[PDB]
Amino acid sequence: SSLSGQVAVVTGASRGIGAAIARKLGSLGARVVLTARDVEKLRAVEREIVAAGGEAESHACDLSHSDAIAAFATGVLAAHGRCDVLVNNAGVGWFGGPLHTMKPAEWDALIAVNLKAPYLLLRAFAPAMIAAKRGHIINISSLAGKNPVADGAAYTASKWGLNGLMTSAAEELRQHQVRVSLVAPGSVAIEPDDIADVVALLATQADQSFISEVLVRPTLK
Amino acid sequence: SSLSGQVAVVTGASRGIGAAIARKLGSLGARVVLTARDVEKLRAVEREIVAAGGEAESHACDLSHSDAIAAFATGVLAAHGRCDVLVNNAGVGWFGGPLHTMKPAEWDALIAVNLKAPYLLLRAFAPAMIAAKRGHIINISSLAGKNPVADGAAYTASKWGLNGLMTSAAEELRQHQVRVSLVAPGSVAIEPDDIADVVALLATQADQSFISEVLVRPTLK
Amino acid sequence: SSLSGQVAVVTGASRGIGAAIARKLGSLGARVVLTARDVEKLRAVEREIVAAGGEAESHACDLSHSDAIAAFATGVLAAHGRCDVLVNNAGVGWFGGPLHTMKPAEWDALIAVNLKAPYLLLRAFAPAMIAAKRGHIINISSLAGKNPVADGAAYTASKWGLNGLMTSAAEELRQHQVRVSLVAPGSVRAIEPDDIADVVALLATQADQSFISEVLVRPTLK
Amino acid sequence: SSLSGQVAVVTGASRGIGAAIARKLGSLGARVVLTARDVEKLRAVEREIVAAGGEAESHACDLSHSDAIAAFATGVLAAHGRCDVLVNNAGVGWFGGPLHTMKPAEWDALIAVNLKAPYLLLRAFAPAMIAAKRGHIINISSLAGKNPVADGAAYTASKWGLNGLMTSAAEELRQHQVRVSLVAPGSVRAIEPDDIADVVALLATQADQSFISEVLVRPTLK
Repeated sequence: SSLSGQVAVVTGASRGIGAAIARKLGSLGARVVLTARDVEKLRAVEREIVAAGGEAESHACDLSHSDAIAAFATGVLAAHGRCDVLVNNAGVGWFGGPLHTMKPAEWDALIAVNLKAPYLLLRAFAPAMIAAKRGHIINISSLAGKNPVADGAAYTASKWGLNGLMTSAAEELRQHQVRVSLVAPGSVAIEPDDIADVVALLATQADQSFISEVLVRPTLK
Repeated sequence: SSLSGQVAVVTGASRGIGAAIARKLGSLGARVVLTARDVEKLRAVEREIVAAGGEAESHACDLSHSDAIAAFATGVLAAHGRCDVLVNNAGVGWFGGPLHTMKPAEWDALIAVNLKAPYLLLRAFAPAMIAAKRGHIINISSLAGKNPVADGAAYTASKWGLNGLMTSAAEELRQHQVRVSLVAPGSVAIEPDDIADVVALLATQADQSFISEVLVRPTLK
Repeated sequence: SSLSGQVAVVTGASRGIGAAIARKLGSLGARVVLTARDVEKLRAVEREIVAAGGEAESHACDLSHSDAIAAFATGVLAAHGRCDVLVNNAGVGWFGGPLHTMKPAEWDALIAVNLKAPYLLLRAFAPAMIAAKRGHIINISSLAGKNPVADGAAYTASKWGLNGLMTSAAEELRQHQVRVSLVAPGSVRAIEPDDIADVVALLATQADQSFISEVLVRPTLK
Repeated sequence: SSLSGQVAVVTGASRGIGAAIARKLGSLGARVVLTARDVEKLRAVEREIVAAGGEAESHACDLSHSDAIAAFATGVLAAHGRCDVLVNNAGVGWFGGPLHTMKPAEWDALIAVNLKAPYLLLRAFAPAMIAAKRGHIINISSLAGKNPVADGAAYTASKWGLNGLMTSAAEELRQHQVRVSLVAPGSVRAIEPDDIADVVALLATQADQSFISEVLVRPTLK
């Protein structure tokens, strides 16, 4: 198998894109560490991966708590000694209305998960990737830094912010042979498996190859 | 005078771009409400504005505290009944090293000022601008959403995030005749007065005119 | 006023944005050299400039030919010896269908005007601006380089192309005190000709030290 | 392997990226139609493809002429009846000086190859792809649309132009199951030809449902 002997951490793995990425990496032989808030929705996906012949485990982790993320990483690295693929996929939305109508607590909840947690996760897993001189950090971004979403202002800030965050970290980590990439829409409707296929393509590149960004347009009809 | 009878709030007004924007708007007749952390550096600038014949006042405000920002806005609107120009200029930097080396508390301090405070300020002053169907919110962004800064990853995230935030809020507010604009570098070295001149140009547009973004390249030699 | 004794070239100056930019520049005291395919469409705008007490001449310039652009600039320089303000405003459209149905002759007509003419104009006037150590070249772009127009593929290319062409020339000419700028829309989704004319006014009359390189404009407030 | 019984056109296929893309596509079982100004520079690459047991033909195509591109595509279609993979890879450079010193003939040579040829090629092969309800058009772009090259102004225009041209054509052709894509650099600041060839391989062999529209590549890990 392409990813046999590897460990893959997928956030927001309970449904949709996250679930599909989990199954895909599991089918290639990676041991998939699934995380989300709801353990029960995770277990369905854990069972499917195992049923089809792969390895998977489930961990509740509240991504808005820094200590919780450090506890989660410490457990994963203590149990398996490595993380080959970190997929930043967990995301929240807020589309209630204009930015002045957004409460600070709603701002905090959205930025904590969409922007701060991918930084915390990279901070928790990158030092191990550096020491091993290998690994992928792959970020699912639902906006390409181009068009604002009226009534989704904080949301937009978090995605363009993620893009700038991870584009910068890519220049920092490449000297240690660690690869940070971005997956984003190339239009403006995408089947989860297509994004899963892109992540699989990223995680199985030749050693020297460094694809930094893939833009995907809606599945054909 | 072009801005006579108007109130202009300028954040980070104690030195450089902020100071220069303060003096410029003061010279056009605006009453300038200066804010920063250090009251003493503010007073020098307050004295210059008054010395040259304008009106100005100084207020310490810690932009990383939401309540402090609401207290500050409440005072300004209670004292003058209006805010015609809000300039988001206060900014912090962090260029210590790669993103995994950045401490969460340093992340928090940078994002609180560069990204959350401009949202809090818009939230505190926009409702008054909406009710009056007029006003400018002008954001000084030191990056145009284009090039990452290695070793300034959080910093980059905060500027691209600001851009997406304010581009979205511009679509929301325009229906109430309130105008959100962005000033940013167009290259890659800029004299503070040139940025001050751009802000003055934004604050004095024809009613109907909506310049949303100005890119500025280094002062000529 | 501000631009007294300057000459401003303005292409596609017979209506809309070009017309307004013409009127706005003349009203600030610049002599407005106007351009269009046909000299008769220009008379109306030339009249409004004079009537308000500014100077204005009219030339037929076919922007699809180099020779034509060369002869046109030669004349302007022989007559006045300077060009202070070159406004690349003329453009064509093509939205007939998908790219593969577009014929080479249509491609050529669109690219010649939208992408090649602004270069030729810059080439013909930049020497005088460089020698004089001052000048503005201002470009009106209907696309900001972000979103594609389906069934306007060549049109899209010509605009993103223009943005790249003039962003680069701007770096080349800074050293000579010549300022190249762009004006483009600020949203994907409606803009009053005067809003643009005002922005152009603003660029044409900046402080010498300052260099505004791009201005994005959103639809006029209603 | 993956591409058995397909035909892949590859322009500028005599060395570097084009050479590698050629080898990589042949090794997956596609018949590789190679292009260059001169048919002799192609023999080496054609030999490597056959030697490894793939098929490959060589044509001299002068991309600066429409007729030439038309005659070239006509031949390929008469000979095989399909083009599965069109790789727009050939390009020229010009970095002689600032835009105003660039002569119209040099402008024309650069634009004809960099911007007009990819359109002409797409126009000549898209009809067959549309009829067949499958096909890839893959474009190699050396600029991502963000940063200007001072003293490479026309070059810059041709690349940002290409990005806009092909982003638009991609929207036009989705409905017919034809997939247009871009490959470009991921940093302002050095990339192994095989990295590109691999990405092209990846695009050429996607699932039918999927549509990757752009791939950015950073310099090869050292």
